[PDB]
Amino acid sequence: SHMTFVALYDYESRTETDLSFKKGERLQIVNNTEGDWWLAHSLTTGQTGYIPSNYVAPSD
Amino acid sequence: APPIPPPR
Repeated sequence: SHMTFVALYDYESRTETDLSFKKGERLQIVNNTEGDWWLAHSLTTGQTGYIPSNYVAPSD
Repeated sequence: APPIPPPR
């Protein structure tokens, strides 16, 4: 079970409830990793929103 | 960068 991920690519929000993030940011799961859109909190920027699961990998 | 998954 993984709850901390690292952005592989820059992501710009496409709807307001998305989280924008830059490559290399650490992103903390708020609830769970079910489905394709995960509610996450950036440990870099402090912002919270949905992230696309294919843009991140476990912080290894 | 890949296309997004199916949107909410």
